[PDB]
Amino acid sequence: EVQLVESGAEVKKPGASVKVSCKASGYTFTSYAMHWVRQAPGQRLEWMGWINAGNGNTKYSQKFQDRVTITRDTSASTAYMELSSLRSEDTAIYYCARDKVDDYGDYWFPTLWYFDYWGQGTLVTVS
Amino acid sequence: SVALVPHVGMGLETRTETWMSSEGAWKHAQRIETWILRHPGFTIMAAILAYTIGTTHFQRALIFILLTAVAPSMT
Amino acid sequence: ALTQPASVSGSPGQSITISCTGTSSDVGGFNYVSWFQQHPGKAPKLMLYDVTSRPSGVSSRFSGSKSGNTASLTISGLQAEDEADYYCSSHTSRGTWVFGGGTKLTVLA
Amino acid sequence: MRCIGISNRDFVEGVSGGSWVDIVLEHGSCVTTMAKNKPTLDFELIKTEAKQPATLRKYCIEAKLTNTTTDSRCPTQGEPSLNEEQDKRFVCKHSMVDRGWGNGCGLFGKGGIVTCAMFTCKKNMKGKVVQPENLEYTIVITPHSGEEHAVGNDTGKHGKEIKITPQSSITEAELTGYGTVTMECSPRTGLDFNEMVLLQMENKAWLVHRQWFLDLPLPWLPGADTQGSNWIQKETLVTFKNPHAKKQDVVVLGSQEGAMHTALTGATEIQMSSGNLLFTGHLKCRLRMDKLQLKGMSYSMCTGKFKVVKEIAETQHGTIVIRVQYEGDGSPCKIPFEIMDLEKRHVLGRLITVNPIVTEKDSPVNIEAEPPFGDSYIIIGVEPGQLKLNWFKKGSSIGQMIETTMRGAKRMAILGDTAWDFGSLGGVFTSIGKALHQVFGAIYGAAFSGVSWTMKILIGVIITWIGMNSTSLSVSLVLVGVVTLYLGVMVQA
Amino acid sequence: LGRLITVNPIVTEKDSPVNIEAEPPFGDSYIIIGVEPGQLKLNWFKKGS
Ligand SMILES: *[C@@H]1O[C@H](CO)[C@@H](O)[C@H](O)[C@H]1NC(C)=O
Ligand SMILES: *[C@@H]1O[C@H](CO)[C@@H](O)[C@H](O)[C@H]1NC(C)=O
Repeated sequence: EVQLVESGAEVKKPGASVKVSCKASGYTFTSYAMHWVRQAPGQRLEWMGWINAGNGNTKYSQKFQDRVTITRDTSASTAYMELSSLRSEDTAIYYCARDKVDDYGDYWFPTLWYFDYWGQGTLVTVS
Repeated sequence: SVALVPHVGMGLETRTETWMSSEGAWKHAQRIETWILRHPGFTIMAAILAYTIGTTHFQRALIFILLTAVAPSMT
Repeated sequence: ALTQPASVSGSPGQSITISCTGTSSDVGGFNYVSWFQQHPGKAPKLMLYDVTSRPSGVSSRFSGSKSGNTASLTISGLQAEDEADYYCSSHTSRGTWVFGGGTKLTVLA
Repeated sequence: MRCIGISNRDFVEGVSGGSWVDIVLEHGSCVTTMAKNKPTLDFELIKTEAKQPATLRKYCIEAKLTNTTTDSRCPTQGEPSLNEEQDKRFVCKHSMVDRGWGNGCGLFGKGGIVTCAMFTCKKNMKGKVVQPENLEYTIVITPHSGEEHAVGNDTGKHGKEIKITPQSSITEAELTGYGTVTMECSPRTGLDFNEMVLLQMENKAWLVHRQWFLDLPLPWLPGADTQGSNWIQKETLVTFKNPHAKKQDVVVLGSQEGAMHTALTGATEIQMSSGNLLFTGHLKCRLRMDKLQLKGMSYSMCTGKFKVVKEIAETQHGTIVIRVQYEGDGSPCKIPFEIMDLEKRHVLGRLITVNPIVTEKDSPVNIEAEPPFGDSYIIIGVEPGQLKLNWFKKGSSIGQMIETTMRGAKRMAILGDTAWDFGSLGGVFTSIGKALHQVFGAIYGAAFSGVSWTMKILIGVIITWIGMNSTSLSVSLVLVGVVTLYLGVMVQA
Repeated sequence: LGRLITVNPIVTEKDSPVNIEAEPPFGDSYIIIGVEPGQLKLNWFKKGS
C-alpha cells in the first residue's frame, strides 16, 4: 500500500525557514516523481514544483523560483520542501503528491494519472 | 509583396466562385496590354530577338509573345 | 488562471454539469484535464483524470468531456455525499501546473 | 420543392440492387432523387460548421515604429553597439555609413551604423486550423409534398434538417408519411482540411491552403503564443533608408490588408463572426431507400373539380410546375395528372412529384412534371370539368444530350475523381473510370500545381501544336491538350 | 479489408474503457463496433497508397 506520511502542524514567525517532511512507503521511491501543492484555508490549490527522485533535478513554479527549494532523500524515501522568508500570506495547508516518471528515469512528460495519491497535509501558521 | 504571391489556381476551387472571380479574372492580360502600349520599343526589340533565335515560325511566336509576358512581371 | 463558477447547486438524484475554462496552452491544447475532490478537513482525492477515461474505484456517475477551451464535468444522480470541494487541474504547456478556483457543490435537502 | 428554382440542380435516376444510390452534395447546388416506386426527395447542403478551431499562426499586418535609436562607430573598430538589441521585440539592421572628423571621430573612411525601434503590431491576421473530426454538415430533407408554401421556401421549416458528423457515419431521419430514410455520407474525404487553414480578417474570412499561408512574408507568432511581441521576420514590414551614406533611418511599411485582399484572388471567402460557417465544398454521400414510403396510398381518387391558382412555369431544366386547388369533395384524395399526347393514346411525360395528395381542400398543391420536347398536354381532374393544359417545350433530344454532357464534363472537371460517384450504382465501368480519373488527376495536379488559367491555355496550345507535328502519340497529345484547354477555360482561377 | 493489431479485443469490466488497434487499408475504411441494434460504424480514410 502506498502511504504518504507528513509531519505535524508547525507555527513560525514571519521571515523564518520551515522544512516539511513527506515520507512515502510501499513502492519504489526512486522510480517516481514527487510533487508539492499548497492551499490557503478556504482557497484554491497552488502548485510549487516537483522533484524527480531518479536524478534529483529540480523544477519550481515561476512565482516560487527565488524562494522555494525542494530536496529528496533516497535512503529515507522522503522529499523535503524548504521555504524561507515566510510571509503572513504563506499560512496554508501543504499537500505532497506523487506521480509516475517514464521508464527512462526522467519526468519530462507527466503520466495521465498524475497526482495518483496525496498526503494528509501539513498546516503551517505564520504570525 | 503578398500581391505577388496570390493563392490562385492550385486545386482548391469548388462550385463557389472565388474572392476575385469576375472583375479579378483579367488583371494580367490588361496589364500586359497596357505595358505594351506604353513600352513599344522593348516589344519591337523582343520581336527582333524572337526572329533571330527562333528557327521555325512557331518558335519565333512562342518566344516573342512569352517574352512579352515575362516583361511586365519583373516590372 | 482557470475560470469556473464559484458555487454550483442541484437537487439530489439529478444530472448537473460544471465547466472549467482555461486557455489554449493548458486546456484547449492538452488532454491533461483532471478533477479532484476535496473533503472539508481531508486530503484531496482524484475523481477523474483524462476526462475521456475514468480512474479505478470511482463510480461511473462522474463523467468528463472537453469542448474546445472549456472542460466540463457531469454528475448523474446527485447524492448527499457528493457535497465537497471540486478542483480542476491542468498541466500547462510551459511544464507547470495550474488549478481552478475551487467549486463548492450543494445538494438541496 | 427546395430544389425548384435553382439553376444548379441535377437529376439522378434509378436505384441499385441494394436500394442505395451514391450522390454528391454541393453548396448552392442540389440533387433530387426518385425511383420507379419511391418518393421523390430534395437534398441540399446548407451549412458546414467546425468546432474548436485552433490558431495555427498569427500574422501581423499593421505595425508602427517608435522609440527609434541609433549610434555610429568610427571606421575599423567593428560595429556600433547598444545595450538594447538584446530584446527581440525591436527590429534592427546594420548598414554602412561614411565617417570623418566632422562626424565626430578622428579616422577617415566608411563607418558602421545600426538602428532599432519599437515594433508594435496594431492589427493582425489569425489562421485557424480545424481537424476533420470537428466538422459538422447540415442537410435539409424535403419530400415533394407540394404544399403551397414549400417551393423555394428555404426560410420555412417545411423540409427536415439532418445533422451528420464523422463520429457517426449512419445518420437516420424519419419523414412523416414517407417512411424513414437512411443517410450515408463521407465527410472526411470531401475536403482534406489538414491542408487548409481558416484565415480571418477583422470582419471577413477565407478558406486557404495551409502551405501558401505558411509562405506568407508577414511577421508571425505561433498560435499558442500569448505574449504578443515576438514578431518573426520583422524586416518584411520595415525599411532602412540610407540616402547618401551619412544616416540610416527606419520607417514602417504600410498596410497590406488591401494587398492581402489582392493576394486572396483564388481563395474562397467564408465567415466566422458567429461561428465557423462555411458555404464551400462538396460532400459525397450514399442514399439508402430501404425504408421510404409513399404518403397517402389509402386516400381515394379525387372526383370534384379543379382550378388553377398559379400558372405553369418553365424551370431551367425543362421541367414544369403548377399550383392547382381542389374545389370538390372527398379530401384527402389523389390529384389526377397525366402527360398525354393529342390523341390521348401514349403517355409522354413523367411525374417528378409522384402521385400527390390533397391535404386540405382550400390549400392548393404544387405539382412538378417533365414534359417531352415539343407539344405537351397536362390533364388534371376528370370529367366533368377535366382540365387540359397545353404546353410547349423548346429544344430537342440531341440538344438535351449536348447540354447534359457539357454539364457532366463541367461537374467532372470541378469535382475530380469524386464526380464518378454522382450517380454511381456500383458498376464495374464506374470503378474503372474512377481509377483512371484518380491516376490522371494526380498526374494533372502534379503537373499544373499553382498555375493560372491563362498559362494553362498557353501550355494546352503548345501541347496540341506538338501533337499535330508528330500517330498514337500524336492523338494522345492532342487529346491531353484539348482536355487541358477545356479545364483551363472552365476554371475561374 | 483490414486486420486487428490488438487481436481479440475484450471487455474486462463493464465500466472500464478499452483501447483497440487496427490497420485499415488504403482508401475508404469502416470500423464496425458491436452488432445491431446500435452498431457503430466509423468513416476514417487512409491517406497513402
Ligand atoms: C518610448 O518612449 C516613451 C516616450 O514617452 C516612453 O514613455 C517609453 O517608456 C519608451 N519605451 C521604451 C521601451 O523605452
Ligand atoms: C414560407 O412558409 C411560411 C409558413 O408556411 C409562410 O409564412 C411564408 O409566407 C412562406 N414563404 C414563401 C416564400 O412561400
